[PDB]
Amino acid sequence: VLTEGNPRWEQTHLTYRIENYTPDLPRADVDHAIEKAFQLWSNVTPLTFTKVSEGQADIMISFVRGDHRDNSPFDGPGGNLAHAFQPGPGIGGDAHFDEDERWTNNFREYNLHRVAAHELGHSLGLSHSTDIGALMYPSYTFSGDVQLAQDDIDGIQAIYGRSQNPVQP
Ligand SMILES: [Ca+2]
Ligand SMILES: [Zn+2]
Ligand SMILES: [Zn+2]
Repeated sequence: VLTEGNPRWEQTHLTYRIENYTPDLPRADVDHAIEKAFQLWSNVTPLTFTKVSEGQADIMISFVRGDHRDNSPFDGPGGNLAHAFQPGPGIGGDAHFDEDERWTNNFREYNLHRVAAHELGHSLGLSHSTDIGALMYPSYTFSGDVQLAQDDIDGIQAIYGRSQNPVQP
């Protein structure tokens, strides 16, 4: 047990990179969905996320289909719609999205941002909850706009703290 409890990120700032954009949606709209999710978490936490166009990033995001050299192949549109590894070296922190399902940004079948935000919850060590107003709810539900819940804000803030930032005149 090198780290006490679950391995938490020692740095207060993290970086991320998109390995590739699926032809499911234009990259311009995918960056907005992913960029908006990180901003929401950083908005209520002193944590910061910066996109990198080169070099290895703390969080790697990519899209894969069927079996992709992993011990958890997707079983058709059934099973989980995506998954991620625990925050750690090697494949740890990586997050894959099932490109077999059709991703959308409206009342369609599913919202890509809702699933992306859920993956971040697991990456930050956040667990599911019985609060229907929480995005990490086990059952998928259309809530329209995606916003964090007080239960989730207090949870991530308790681990790190409040986003205090005394600005000078
Ligand atoms: Ca699936
Ligand atoms: Zn995968
Ligand atoms: Zn989950």
